[PDB]
Order: sequence, then structure tokens, then C-alpha cells
Amino acid sequence: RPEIWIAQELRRIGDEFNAYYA
Amino acid sequence: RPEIWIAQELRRIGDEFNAYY
Amino acid sequence: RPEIWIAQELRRIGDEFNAYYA
Amino acid sequence: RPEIWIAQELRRIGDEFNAYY
Amino acid sequence: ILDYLSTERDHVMMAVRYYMSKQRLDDLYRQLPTKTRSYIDIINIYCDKVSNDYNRDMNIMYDMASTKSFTVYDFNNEVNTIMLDNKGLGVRLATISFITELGRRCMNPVKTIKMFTLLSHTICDDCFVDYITDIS
Amino acid sequence: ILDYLSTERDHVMMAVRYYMSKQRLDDLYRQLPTKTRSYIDIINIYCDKVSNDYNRDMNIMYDMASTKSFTVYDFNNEVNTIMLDNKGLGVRLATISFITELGRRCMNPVKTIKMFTLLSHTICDDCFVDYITDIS
Amino acid sequence: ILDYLSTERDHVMMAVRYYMSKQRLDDLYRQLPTKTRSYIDIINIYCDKVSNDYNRDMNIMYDMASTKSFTVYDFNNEVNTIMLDNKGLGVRLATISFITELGRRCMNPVKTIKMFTLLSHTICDDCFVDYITDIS
Amino acid sequence: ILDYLSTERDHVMMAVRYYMSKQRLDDLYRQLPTKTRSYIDIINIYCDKVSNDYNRDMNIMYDMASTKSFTVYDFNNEVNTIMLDNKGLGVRLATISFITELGRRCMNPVKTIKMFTLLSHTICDDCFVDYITDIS
Ligand SMILES: [Cl-]
Ligand SMILES: [Cl-]
Ligand SMILES: [Cl-]
Ligand SMILES: [Cl-]
Ligand SMILES: [Cl-]
Ligand SMILES: [Cl-]
Repeated sequence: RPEIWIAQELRRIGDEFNAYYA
Repeated sequence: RPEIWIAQELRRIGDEFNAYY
Repeated sequence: RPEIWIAQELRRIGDEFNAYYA
Repeated sequence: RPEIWIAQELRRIGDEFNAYY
Repeated sequence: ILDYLSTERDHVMMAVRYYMSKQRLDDLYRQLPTKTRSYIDIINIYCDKVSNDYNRDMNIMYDMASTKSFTVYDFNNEVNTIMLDNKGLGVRLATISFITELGRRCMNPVKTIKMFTLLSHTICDDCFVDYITDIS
Repeated sequence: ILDYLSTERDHVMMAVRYYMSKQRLDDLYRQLPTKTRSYIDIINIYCDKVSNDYNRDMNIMYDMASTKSFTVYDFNNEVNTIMLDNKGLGVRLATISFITELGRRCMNPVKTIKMFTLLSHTICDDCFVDYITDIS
Repeated sequence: ILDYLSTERDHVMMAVRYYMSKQRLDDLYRQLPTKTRSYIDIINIYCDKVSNDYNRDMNIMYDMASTKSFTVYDFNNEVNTIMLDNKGLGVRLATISFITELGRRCMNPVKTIKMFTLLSHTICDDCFVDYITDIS
Repeated sequence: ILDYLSTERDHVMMAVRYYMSKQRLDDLYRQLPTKTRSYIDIINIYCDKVSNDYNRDMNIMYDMASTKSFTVYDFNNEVNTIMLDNKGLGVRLATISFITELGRRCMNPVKTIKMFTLLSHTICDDCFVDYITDIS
């Protein structure tokens, strides 16, 4: 239950990085 | 490479099992 | 600390077994 | 057998260390 | 197995480990509730059948699982991938049967238990849990 | 045990793990030669009696082992120390029985099998081997 | 950490463990070729920034990981799932940073190295490799 | 080490594991109190000297530690035996240096950490603790 949601925050964080890294 | 193919063969075995059932 | 004393009870128990096993 | 002898050689090395110290 | 039972000590050590392990399993089962005992029974019946029917398949699949480049960790992830796309009962039973076969031929007990523990998480997705509870 | 079996998933997962391990132990036994099976019978007979006779002693010694500062590593070394001076059969049988009891109450299968493996080496010294081989 | 360093023995033991592990890591690095050292520099640069930029996010995500029902096994599988659909560099760097943070707060060195080993396989998919190899 | 760094993936995986491991060690040291840092320093100075002086000895001792019949568990017990009968500082330093050398040449990180953890308990007997605290 917590691991599913953690991995989604990592997905969210990853998106922030990708957009800014561009 | 081998782990990738074994898992694919397990699927095939699985679908085979599901159909005879 | 507890492991030292446990192992001594095993030693004690072992002696009881040996004497009776005879 | 090997573990028994290695540990014995470590003792010898240890005593050697202690004496030169 | 005889390649590891060379000396009297190996035999005796083997004997002690078997006893410790057997006793643990017996006492674990002793503690399990009816529900869990039912699931074990269901898994037993279905996976015994799969392992028997596809015995020849399980054997050659092991032969390539014995190649140097094979790792349990990568295999686990490939299984996780497969289950996500295919929701049939068969592939899950097949995976249990194969891991069980890997276990039978692994003489490193620690490696084996690790494999069992990891893959059990992977195999028991909500889809599998639904099947076993239906068959209950 | 029932604190580990909260959801249906926990139950099914437990069932899968049990099946894998039970199957392994069954197949391991089938492969063992007569000599090893005899040693298993001897350990079964002798440690069952010790475990029963000293059941109260085993329970209260577990309570000491559940202590915060208790570690299998340190216990292994103390056991090793005791056996070097004490060469009787009893202390070796008692240690197996105690370690077996620790296994029964340990829910982590990895830590348990680690404990069995380590302590089996330590317990099966030349003296213990000589004892088991003398019997039958 | 200071709850683990209660006696002088705990301190000295910690010191021995650190020396052994530090020495290993030092010697491992000396053996690595130029290519691997470059990849280490890249991961160092990129994950340090993520770890700093999202430090608050990492802390609160650890609090979720310290939950009773959290398991590395299940988390590994969810990470594997995310990476299959999401092929950006960010989610891979973020996962490393998060796993690194879990390592910093884990006092059991065995469980920690197990976690690193498993998750490294899962994180280093073909997509991630392609990213790291493109840079320098 | 190059025998394991065959593909780009192996390099990248190696890079990620090194980073995770290095970060953990750095942050651990960051948390250690002055006392523990002093002990690490003392161990460093003495064991670096032993490893250097007896470098040739440590190398052939490894060569027989690589034989099939060698097991860490049995070696641990032999070390425990030696320390019980001999209370000099030298043998303890020598044992640390040797285990460290075993670590440098072990590419299985999990096996290594296990070895480090177990032997650290064995080496850090009250006799050793007395020496390090005196040299403090
Ligand atoms: Cl076993
Ligand atoms: Cl292992
Ligand atoms: Cl189990
Ligand atoms: Cl563990
Ligand atoms: Cl550590
Ligand atoms: Cl490593």
C-alpha cells in the first residue's frame, strides 16, 4: 500500500526533473 | 536474456494450462 | 551477556542428560 | 583443515607482531 | 547431493540442518489457521499437476537458469512484468512450479529461502489472491 | 503468527512459501542416502526427548534470547567455547534442541535458515560426529 | 545510531566494521576502469542534486517506508512497474536517491546491501543504461 | 573485476551500487561520535601497518581460503578458539587484516558484509576492546 504510492511520487519527482532538465 | 525468455515460456505454459482447463 | 548464561544452562542440561543416559 | 591452519598462522603472525612491538 | 556428502561430518551436518528445518515447518503448520491450510492444499493440488504435466518443460528451463548470466533478481522482475500484462491463473501456477524446481536443485539453503521469499511476493499479486480465494 | 496473517494476501503468500519449502525438504530427503537418513532418525529420537524433558528449560531460555542485546553471532561463539571444554553428548543435543526452539518462534525465514546453517557447523564438531557415527 | 553505540564493545565493533567496508570500497574503486569511474561521477553529480532539491520529499517518503506494512520486495516490484511505462531519466535518478536515503537510515548492513543489490538491477534497465552511456 | 564488467549494464549497475554504498558509509561516519572516529583511526593505522608488513603472508593465506573446502563459518569458529587461548593484540590485528583482504577479493557484496559482520563480533572480544580503549 505505501510502496505503490511512494513509487508514484518518484514518478512525479521524475517528471519535474525531466521538464527542468530540458 | 535467459531470464527474459524463461518468463515468456512460463506465459505460454500458463496459457496452455488455462485453455485445457 | 544473555548468550554466555544460556550456553551455561545448555552445559548444565547436557550434564543431566549424560548422567541419566549412562 | 585449511581454516584450522590459517588461524594458526595468524597466531604466529600475531606473536611476531607483539615481539617486534 | 552426494557431491556434498563427502565426509561423516557433512552427513551429520546435513542431518542436523534437515531436523532443524523439518521441525520448524511442522511447528509452523501446527500454528496455521484452517484458511491458510486450505490454501496450501489448493496450491499443492494445482502445482503438483502442473509440475507433473510440464515436467519436461521445467527441466530444460532449469538448464538455462543454470547459465552464468542468469540472476534471480532479473528473473523476478521479468516475472513481475509478465503478470502485469497477463492475468490468467496458469502463468502464476507455472511460475510457482518452476521456482519450486529451482529450489529442489539448489543446495545453498540461504540462497533458496531468499528466492522463495522474493518470488512469493511477486507471484502473489491481487490477481492470484483472487483465484485462490475463489477456489477456497 | 496471526499478526503476520492479516490480509488474504498474507495468507496466500504464506501458503506459497510453505509449499515451496516443504517441496524442497521432501525432495532433499528423497535424495539422501541410507546413512544420512539414519543420522536424521538418531537426531530426531534424541533431541525430541531432550526437547520434551527440558521443555520448561527451553521456554525460559528463549525468553532470555528474545532480549535486546542477544545476538546469534555472539551466541554461536559462546556455544563454540562451551563445546571445546565440554565433550559430552548432552550439551550438543541440548544446543540443537534450543536452536530448534528458536527456529519455531522465528517468523523471518531468512534469519532462521542463517541461524540453522551457522550453528550446525558449530555443533557438529569432531566429537559430535564421533557420537552420531557410533550409534548404528 | 547512538542507541547502537551503548558499550565500548559496540563502539570498537562499529569501528572494525567501518574499516573493513571502507577498505573494500577503496580497493574496489582502485580496480575500476575509467569508464566505470565516469559513470560513478555522473550518478554522483545527478543524484546529489536530486537528493538536495527534493530533500524534503525524500524525508517524508522515508516516513512512509518506515511503515509496518512496507517491504523492499514489494517496493522493488512497484519500481519495476513504474519504469516499464515511464522511460524518463528523472524517475530513475529519483529512485536511486530515495534508495540511497533508505540506506543512510538503515543500521542493518546486511539488509541494506541486499536492498542496494536488488534495486540496482531493477533501476538499471536498458533505458537507464542508454541515458548514462550517452553522457560522456 | 573486469571479468564481471562485460556489458554497459554491468558497468552502470556497478556504478549505482558503488554510489549507494559510498553514500551510506559517508553518512554513517558523519553520524559517528568522536570516540568511535578515534577507534577507526587507531584500527586504520595499526592494520594498515600489519597488512603492509605481512602482505606476502596475507596473499598465500587467501590462496588457501579460496579452496573449495573453506567456509567462513568454520573459519570464524577457529578464530574464536585462537583468541580464547591467546590474548595478545597482534593476532587480533592480523585477523582484521586478513578478513579485510578476503573482502577486497570478494565480488559478492552480500557474502562480504556477512563475513565482516560475523567476524567483527568474534574479533572484538573484551581483550581487544581493552587494547583499543587503552590506545585511545
Ligand atoms: Cl536445507
Ligand atoms: Cl548468499
Ligand atoms: Cl518458512
Ligand atoms: Cl537478514
Ligand atoms: Cl556498515
Ligand atoms: Cl559493492
